[PDB]
Amino acid sequence: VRPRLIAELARRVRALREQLNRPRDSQLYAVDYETLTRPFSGRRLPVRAWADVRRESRLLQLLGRLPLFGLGRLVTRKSWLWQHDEPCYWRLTRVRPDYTAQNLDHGKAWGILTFKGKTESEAREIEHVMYHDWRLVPKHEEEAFTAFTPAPEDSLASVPYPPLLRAMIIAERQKNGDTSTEEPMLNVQRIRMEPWDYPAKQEDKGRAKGT
Amino acid sequence: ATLNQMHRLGPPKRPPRKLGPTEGRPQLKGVVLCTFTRKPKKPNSANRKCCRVRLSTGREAVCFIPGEGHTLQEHQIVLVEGGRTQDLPGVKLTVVRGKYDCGHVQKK
Amino acid sequence: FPPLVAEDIMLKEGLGASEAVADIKFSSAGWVSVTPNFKDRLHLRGYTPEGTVLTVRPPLLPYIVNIKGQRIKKSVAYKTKKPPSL
RNA sequence: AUAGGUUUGGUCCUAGCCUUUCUAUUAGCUCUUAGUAAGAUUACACAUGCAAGCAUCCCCGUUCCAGUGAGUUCACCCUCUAAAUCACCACGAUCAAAAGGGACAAGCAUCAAGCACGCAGCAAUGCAGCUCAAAACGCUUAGCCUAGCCACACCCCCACGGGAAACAGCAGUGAUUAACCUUUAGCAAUAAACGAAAGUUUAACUAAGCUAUACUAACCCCAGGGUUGGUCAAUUUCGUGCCAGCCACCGCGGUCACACGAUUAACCCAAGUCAAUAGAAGCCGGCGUAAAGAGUGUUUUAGAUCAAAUAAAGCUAAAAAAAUAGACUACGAAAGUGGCUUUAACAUAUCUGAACACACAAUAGCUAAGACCCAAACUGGGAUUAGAUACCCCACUAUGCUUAGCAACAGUUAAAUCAACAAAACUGCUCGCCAGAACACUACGAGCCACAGCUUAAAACUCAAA
RNA sequence: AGUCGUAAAGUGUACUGGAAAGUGCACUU
Ligand SMILES: [K+]
Ligand SMILES: [K+]
Ligand SMILES: [K+]
Ligand SMILES: [K+]
Ligand SMILES: [Mg+2]
Ligand SMILES: [Mg+2]
Ligand SMILES: [Mg+2]
Ligand SMILES: [Mg+2]
Ligand SMILES: [Mg+2]
Ligand SMILES: [Mg+2]
Ligand SMILES: [Mg+2]
Ligand SMILES: [Mg+2]
Ligand SMILES: [Mg+2]
Ligand SMILES: [Mg+2]
Ligand SMILES: [Mg+2]
Ligand SMILES: [Mg+2]
Ligand SMILES: [Mg+2]
Ligand SMILES: [Mg+2]
Ligand SMILES: [Mg+2]
Ligand SMILES: [Mg+2]
Ligand SMILES: [Mg+2]
Ligand SMILES: [Mg+2]
Ligand SMILES: [Mg+2]
Ligand SMILES: [Mg+2]
Repeated sequence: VRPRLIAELARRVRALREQLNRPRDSQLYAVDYETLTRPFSGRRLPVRAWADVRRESRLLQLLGRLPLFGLGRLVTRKSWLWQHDEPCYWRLTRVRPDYTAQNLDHGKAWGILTFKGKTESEAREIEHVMYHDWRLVPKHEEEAFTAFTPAPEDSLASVPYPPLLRAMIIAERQKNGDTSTEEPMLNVQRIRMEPWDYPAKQEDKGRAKGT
Repeated sequence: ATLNQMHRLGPPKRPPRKLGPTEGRPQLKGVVLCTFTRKPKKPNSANRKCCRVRLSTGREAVCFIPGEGHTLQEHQIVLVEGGRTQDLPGVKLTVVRGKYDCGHVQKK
Repeated sequence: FPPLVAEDIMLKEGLGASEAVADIKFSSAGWVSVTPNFKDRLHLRGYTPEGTVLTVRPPLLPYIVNIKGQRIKKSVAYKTKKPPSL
């Protein structure tokens, strides 16, 4: 097999060009507010976002106006406020702005999440930092905002099996000699229903490629 | 041949079949260059109507025109098929009647 | 490198599509055999570097057009057939 | 193949070609309806319109599906082990890359050598090795092993770069070919993408359009196509007269043509028919005379069971080459060896196996020198009828001389021995050879020659014989 | 084709300039 060297050359030069043309947040996540399009790609934002894009602030649009970029402060989201009655917020621990931005209104942030009044053990990276969704909790309101009394979260611990599976399980028991009359049950306390709007791992998320 | 010899030589290998005047095609389109007549080989006597044609493959060939009476002229387009004219040596092609310029034989 | 200087060339009557009418030779590099169509007189312009000279000769290999294949795609090229050995 | 026709004055054998059967494409002529299946000749060029979105922004997808068959042992099995899915804490299962081992198309030896193709050592370096007539190396051909798989995605194998401006996605078009489907609708079903989801998108797909290409079922009325000498089912009358014309093979036509043209009638199949083309379809048969087996011995990786010679020295008798013995039949591998003495000396405890290894042997034809008694083609001379003798006689060359060169082996006679003719048939085992005439014909050319002569070929092509 | 006329011996090879075939060398019955 005649070795294909041009393929290797093309792969290496393409990789080099990619690593030396990594776009920045200020370019990737800029938006034209009249047409609601990303200038970087030309793609329009979804309709259901349009209103918020014209009304709400990105996270670093708030943090760039704070000392130390607002470490220790509490930030919540409009969608969380509309969706949930219990307090949902991030307690900021680290911020790394995009210094190339004119208003320093793009970048990454880390914090400790409290979702529906339940706080997490460790600090992780915040997703949706580039979304027009964020609100800063005033310091004179934090005590009122964080006040949460954990309600009794007593949910069902077991459910019936589906009819056919239940019948098959009972038949297997009866065939193996067991005469127990206890209903077969499916355990679900270990399956915790995680809300669809709970923050995901921003560390595992991908990034738009430069082009 | 012994079993060892047949194992060595292997299965019989039929030579590739010979392509005929049509080069393995049902019919061929051709342009008439000239019309004439040829005489049969002799247990027989006649003036068989023939025409030289340039085929679509570029090769030139002599073809037999069946039926009584034909109106083929130079530069006319014809479709030629296989089939040897048994009494004419070297004439392996026949003109198809009723296709392109070559029309059907007139009744009676 | 010298510039390419031009030289106008007129070819004789085309002697069919299988016999060359001229070989335009570019000194020692090689040559090009031209077959016009019947009766056709062609006008050509050959460019060769200034120091060297361009020579039109009666064909050395006049039936060299015949060794070829079929046109590939819309390209002017013909498929190349290796010649019989010596 | 359950076979058939065709070589001859006739019989038998051998052998080619063709017929009968089943498919596919195309063409002629002819075609009513319904359901289903399938559907450019071209990796040639393409106008136009569509074929990828989704989603509260991030991401994800557009790397799939769909297409083509250009190139071509990347596909399969085992080992190891990424990415992906689910466990989602991984234990690990599933799926499957890269890598290591194995396997994996056809033709041509007129492709026989490849030319670094190997090993050992931590390395330095050392060894000289590796593949191959059991087919290496090379050229040509082709998508394949089809629940599908492989390869490609305009070209430069690749695609940074360049040529250059891309339907081998759907519909459609140009050119080309014997080959020729709508520039329909819908995301209602399934599949895919995205979404938490209601859902959205999709020329995948689904449902339609066209086409006797096929299958199935019809049809009250409505049938065509071919054939009719034999193979092979089936002709009346005229017309024509070796002309016109016809045939798959053999063949018919010259005044009574079942073979051509028309007409009548019959036969076969039938919404078809059947002209051309291409497939399906075939070596366990033979080698004295038909195509095919001897110059001798040895060896050779394997396979099988069948474990009076010759060379040297001397010597000679009758008239250099050897009468008698020899009515002998020995020696030697063969060719060959038969005067006497002496000296060396006559391989091998199974068989088959060489173009390519070593020894011999014979047969042509030329080349160098050498001898020359005798004979002697050619070449001269003499004698002879009434085209003498072609033929007798003389002389003398090439040459005759001498060097050096260019079916096997073992067992059987039991059986119907037994196409014939030879030479009574047989088995087993191995090697070589054979798949019409055709060891045909032919000089495109090549060499020598140097304008006009000589030497040197296969294949096509044709035929139904030989 | 008639329309036309008539009833010792061999095989090879070489040379042949008195070649309707001859001679030379080797073979066969
Ligand atoms: K998405
Ligand atoms: K292919
Ligand atoms: K390619
Ligand atoms: K759908
Ligand atoms: Mg026969
Ligand atoms: Mg499709
Ligand atoms: Mg893994
Ligand atoms: Mg692999
Ligand atoms: Mg191919
Ligand atoms: Mg490419
Ligand atoms: Mg198309
Ligand atoms: Mg294309
Ligand atoms: Mg078709
Ligand atoms: Mg269709
Ligand atoms: Mg649509
Ligand atoms: Mg359909
Ligand atoms: Mg008739
Ligand atoms: Mg038809
Ligand atoms: Mg023979
Ligand atoms: Mg032996
Ligand atoms: Mg003498
Ligand atoms: Mg042998
Ligand atoms: Mg003489
Ligand atoms: Mg003689």
